[PDB]
Amino acid sequence: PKYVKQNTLKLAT
Amino acid sequence: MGDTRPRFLWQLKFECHFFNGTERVRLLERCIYNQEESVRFDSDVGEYRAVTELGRPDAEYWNSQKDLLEQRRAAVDTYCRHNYGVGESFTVQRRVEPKVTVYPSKTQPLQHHNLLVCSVSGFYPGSIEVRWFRNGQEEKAGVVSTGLIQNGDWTFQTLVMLETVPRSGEVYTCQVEHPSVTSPLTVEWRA
Amino acid sequence: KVVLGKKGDTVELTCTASQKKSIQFHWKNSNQIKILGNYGSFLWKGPSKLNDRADSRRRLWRQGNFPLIIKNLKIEDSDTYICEVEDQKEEVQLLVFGLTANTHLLQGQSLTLTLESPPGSSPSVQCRSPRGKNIQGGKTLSVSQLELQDSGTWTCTVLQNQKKVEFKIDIVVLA
Amino acid sequence: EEHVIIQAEFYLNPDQSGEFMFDFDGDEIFHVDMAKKETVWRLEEFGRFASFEAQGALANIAVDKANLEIMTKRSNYTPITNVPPEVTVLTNSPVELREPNVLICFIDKFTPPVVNVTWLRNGKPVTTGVSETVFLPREDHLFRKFHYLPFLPSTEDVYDCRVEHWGLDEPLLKQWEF
Repeated sequence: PKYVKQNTLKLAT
Repeated sequence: MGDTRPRFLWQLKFECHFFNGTERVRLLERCIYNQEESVRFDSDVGEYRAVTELGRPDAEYWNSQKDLLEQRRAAVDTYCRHNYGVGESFTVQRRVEPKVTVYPSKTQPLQHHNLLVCSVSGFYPGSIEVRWFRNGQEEKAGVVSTGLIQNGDWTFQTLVMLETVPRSGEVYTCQVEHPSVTSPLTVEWRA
Repeated sequence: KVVLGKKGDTVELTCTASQKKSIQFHWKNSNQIKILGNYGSFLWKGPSKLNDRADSRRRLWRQGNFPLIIKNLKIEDSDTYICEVEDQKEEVQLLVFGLTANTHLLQGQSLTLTLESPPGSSPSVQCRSPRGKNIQGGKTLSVSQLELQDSGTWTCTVLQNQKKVEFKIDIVVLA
Repeated sequence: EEHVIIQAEFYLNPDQSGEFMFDFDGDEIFHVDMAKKETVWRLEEFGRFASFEAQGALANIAVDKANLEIMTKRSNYTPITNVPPEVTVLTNSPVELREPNVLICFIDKFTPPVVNVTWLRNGKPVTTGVSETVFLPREDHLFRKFHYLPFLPSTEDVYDCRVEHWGLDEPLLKQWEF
């Protein structure tokens, strides 16, 4: 059983 | 403490809120600069919304990304429900029985009266009911409580205190009901 | 000692001890029911009409301050509270007010504001229109013949025991 | 509202410190030790029933670092306002002489996530057996943290949890004794 993470999103630049 | 250079903090939080098992799930994604949440994604809303002017650029930019939006919209399942099932056995189903002790308070502002302390500790989950009885009759007035104190190690404690004027022959009872036991736990103190 | 609060908001009732030191204290309502207080460094709460909406500010304890904080205020939370600390009995009377309009106000018609008040209070109300015309009222306050220029944020001030609380309410005048 | 699972991460400058963790109803499930690139379970047995790929945290933290720089600029370099912690010391159970117990130092409501904590026994620092958690998230976006000291209760010993934080003008000592 593996935890899945949400990926960080790069902000507007 | 030293080093007073100004600090800059950025936090990201993905909160999965569950109602009745996994029947209803709400995903809340938030970005916080210093102590200010600037933008978020609320699954009940379906798209990013700036919380402050500072996050406006991001909400607009991310929302323009329809693929990101769809990924975020399916996360209530692929992320939240998935992770809930992953640790359901040692989290949702964790149960540790409380240790219950009763003692009169070593501190007594005024003789004659008294304070009985029912200490309930080392338990999990938080849901619990602690009641005081006098000769088998429930005492509702004169009782105060600390409420739940999270110890940070997957264990809770609480203190439930009864203000009373004990008379020889009386039997006081602290009773605890918690998911870890099928019958209430009781500890008595005889005046 | 009087303190005013607004329905739904939070309010702080102060309690101070002789010296800046954390010591034993507790708060009671006028029925003498214990509300909150400490036990060593524990914070306890007792059964009361304030359910779980009371709290204090731990940080200040070491500074000799043991405030009673009430959140999501209800009109009926109004009462006289007493803090007992080092044989001292500080009393503070709390009065909670609410103020709302009576969504479809048509130009030319009249606007009426209703002020929720706790028993035993004689409040004076003054609302200022967007234009800037300071009105006057009490348990109720009205404005005859509404104009479009009246739409916007009306700033209403409730006066009680030489103290006041401000309510900002937005009106919508049509045509 | 029945249960809440949170994936919380942060990056702090100029310290160049980042954190990645998961918590369940306020308790930490695990976090990623950034220097060892490994998953650290709050309670050992959790790891016997689940897993998490630590490298993923590493990749998210790099993005968080980059994003902090962006926001730092966008805010015209507005720094964080220090919020000093509330500190309380308690035992995890009622104390009985010569019966093993644990002192808990609870540091709450502070930011930024940088703190110095030291357990003192009769004024001298103690380290044997002590432990601590990483920085835990709060709904108001401040942090909480726990430090622990297993001890043997005695009538003469006096303990202190000494805490230092930028929001405090001097070290804050919270005392405890039987």
